[PDB]
Amino acid sequence: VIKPDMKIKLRMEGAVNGHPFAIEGVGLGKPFEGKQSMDLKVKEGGPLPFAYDILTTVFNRVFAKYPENIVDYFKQSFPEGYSWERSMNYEDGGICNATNDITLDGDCYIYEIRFDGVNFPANGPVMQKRTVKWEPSTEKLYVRDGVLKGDVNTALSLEGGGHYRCDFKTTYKAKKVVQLPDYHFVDHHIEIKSHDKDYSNVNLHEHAEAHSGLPAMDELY
Amino acid sequence: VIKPDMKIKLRMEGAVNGHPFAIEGVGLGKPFEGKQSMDLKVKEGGPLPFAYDILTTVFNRVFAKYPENIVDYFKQSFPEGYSWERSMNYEDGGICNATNDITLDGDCYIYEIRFDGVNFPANGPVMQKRTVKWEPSTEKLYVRDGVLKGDVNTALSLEGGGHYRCDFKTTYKAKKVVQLPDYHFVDHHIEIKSHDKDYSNVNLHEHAEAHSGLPDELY
Amino acid sequence: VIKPDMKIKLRMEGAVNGHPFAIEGVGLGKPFEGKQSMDLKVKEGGPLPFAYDILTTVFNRVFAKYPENIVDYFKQSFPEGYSWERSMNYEDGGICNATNDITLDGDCYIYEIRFDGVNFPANGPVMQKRTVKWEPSTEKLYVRDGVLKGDVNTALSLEGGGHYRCDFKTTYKAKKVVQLPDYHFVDHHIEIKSHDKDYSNVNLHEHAEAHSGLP
Amino acid sequence: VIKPDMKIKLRMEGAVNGHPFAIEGVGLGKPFEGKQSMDLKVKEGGPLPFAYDILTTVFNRVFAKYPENIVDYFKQSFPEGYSWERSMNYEDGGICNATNDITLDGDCYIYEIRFDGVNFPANGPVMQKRTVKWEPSTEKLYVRDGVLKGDVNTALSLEGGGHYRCDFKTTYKAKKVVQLPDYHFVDHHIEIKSHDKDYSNVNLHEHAEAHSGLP
Repeated sequence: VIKPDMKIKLRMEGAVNGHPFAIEGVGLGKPFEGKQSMDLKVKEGGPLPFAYDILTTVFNRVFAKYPENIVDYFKQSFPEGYSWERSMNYEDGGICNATNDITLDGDCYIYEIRFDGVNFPANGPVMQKRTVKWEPSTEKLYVRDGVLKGDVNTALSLEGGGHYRCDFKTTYKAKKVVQLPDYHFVDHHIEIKSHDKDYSNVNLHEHAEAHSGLPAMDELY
Repeated sequence: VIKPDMKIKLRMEGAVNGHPFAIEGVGLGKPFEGKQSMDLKVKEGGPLPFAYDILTTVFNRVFAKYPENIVDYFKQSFPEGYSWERSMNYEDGGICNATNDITLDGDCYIYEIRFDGVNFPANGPVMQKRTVKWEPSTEKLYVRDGVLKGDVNTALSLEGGGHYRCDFKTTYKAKKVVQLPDYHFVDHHIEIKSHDKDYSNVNLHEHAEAHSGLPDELY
Repeated sequence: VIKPDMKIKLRMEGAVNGHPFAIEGVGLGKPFEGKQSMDLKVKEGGPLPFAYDILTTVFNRVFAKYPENIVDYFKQSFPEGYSWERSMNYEDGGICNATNDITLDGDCYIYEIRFDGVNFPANGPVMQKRTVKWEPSTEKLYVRDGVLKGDVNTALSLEGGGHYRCDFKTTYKAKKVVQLPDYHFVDHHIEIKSHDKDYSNVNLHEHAEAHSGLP
Repeated sequence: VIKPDMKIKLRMEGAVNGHPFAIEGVGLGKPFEGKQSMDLKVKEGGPLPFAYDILTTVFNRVFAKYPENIVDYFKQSFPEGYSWERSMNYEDGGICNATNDITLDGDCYIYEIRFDGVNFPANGPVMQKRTVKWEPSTEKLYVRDGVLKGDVNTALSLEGGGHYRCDFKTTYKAKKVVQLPDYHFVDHHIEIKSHDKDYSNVNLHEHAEAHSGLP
């Protein structure tokens, strides 16, 4: 169903602490290698008054390299696709709720995304854009009530040292009856390679791999 | 600026588990008695596939009886108004973020409300309409970083008995420099007096009073 | 069962951020007025290098004024008694777990308390003793899993102004089966009325009345 | 001058939901391979009425293979040692507070451990011991105000399928000023390899290596 090279087109509508914005984007990736890149740009609400890193992870776990021994919940959902919902709980009390509907049209994944962040205080690193980058992460994926769940705790590196902690709790809902996997991990590394002054344009890359944890195939042969 | 009798008008757009809906409403209340009434009507996404009670609390702190000794942050905020944000943390992980921008036009308040709930599981009492009502609450209101915040932990009663807990953390942002108050409380009681089968029409009542905690002079 | 005037005797053992201490205390109160006072003294590990207010709340719903319309779970559990467990999660990451075993010996309540706090940062207001007092609170009490639970989220006022909030999760387990109440609330006001510089002696008061909220 | 093979001696005192217990243990491991095993016997409060898996993780991140590019905080803290504090919050409300004071005596690590768990409900999988094993994990270690921190959120596989989640919040405090490392991870795998009916005897294994995540 899925070629080695596919395209991405998306649109995100949302608000942060009550001020609306919208962002559209187009990009490419390869699902069997867990790598993807995209070009995003603010089309409403610009220039955005919050740190851009708050959106990076909301911008499709199909771009995760899955080994044969682990069941792929994502590539198994197509051509029908899947949707996901997520609430990102920040350390300072800022909460971001997100939704993404993923569909397939030939070689392009289409995302309908909604984003709502609240209770970010004026002095925090989000309202004042003091974030640098998300550090690499490790997601825990488990089955609960027939649905695939994703748990991550991670942080954002700040200018001048330190980390800003966030708790991810994702629910993955495939649109068709699919084979569920066992408890496993997905490692993540998200990166904005290039952007402009006000982040009206962003170059975003993400590499992701799935694994079982501490077990290797390295038998020197 | 504020009559003892005022009117309410508002429209809410939002989504629950990714399924959009919209609701508009109009009503009246008494700001100095902490009581208000509303009639709410669904306009999109109906019939709603989730328990209605999660929107009741999103549907104004000006309807709170404030004693002279406690500074009222809300009535001070008018005629220019205030906005507020809130996260509602449900005990099983469903989280609802809500937004409300308030203005006043003559004698009526207009609310621009946004509501977004996620990670509500299929088997829970929100997706399966297993809630009965909100219990009365007591909100803790405090100042942090120049704005008034409101914290309340409360619960929802279920059919077969029991309670479903939710944590509210509200940020009130007044648009006009205002006098901040001391640590205080607001007692709450929300009720839906009448609704229809699919909850496509709802009558909502709320009574609220402010106090300073444990303090009759027969005179 | 409970006379209008009784006294309290207690001992608390515990540690905060890994450093042990012990405290005993004696005091009295009136259960039908929800008021009680006690005199506590540090007996081990003193002087305590953490804010004293984090232990205050841990040293007995028996001192709560209950109206006829609300079931009193505590005075009804006596003379057999009850135990309780609680976790206190502070906004900055410090967690305090405590237990209190309540017994009655004639006219006195005897407390066997355990208290354990961890993950308090050096610069926070507990390690730098930056608390003034607990603000008055309102506890929400409900039955869950056949047992009565009490939830409170309150805060501690700080010196330079501001509040440090805490999440309370209490479990009340009567030692003998007692008739359960419905959802209701209890308002609390606790205060250290007199103490010495190192808090080796503390006079602590608590006033409490029970209600069913706004009609 | 700390060898590839070391010995472990350990004692734990604590309580769960108010009922006291004690456990002693002896074991061995290789800190440069991230492998260790130990034998643990109950000494007080036995037979334990709660799931044993909640204590396994309290039973020393010196047993982690650290690559050269990552700073070892733990092997640098010896021979003076270090201490750690931790909270463990389970999704159903049971919370466990623990402390470990680590010591070195020749070639043996000595643990002084305190453990306190509260609010574990009767029907939950801990009081009815329906836990099977901890799933493998990955801990996030970062510095926050001059101290090394460890964050890991996991679950416990339940018997009959499903997972019971826990959030770990550890504070690592070396008793000697040491070089702090940058953001990095430690992968874990713990197994109760042998045990008794009521768990009066347990042989416990842990494998651990540190890494910097995906490139």
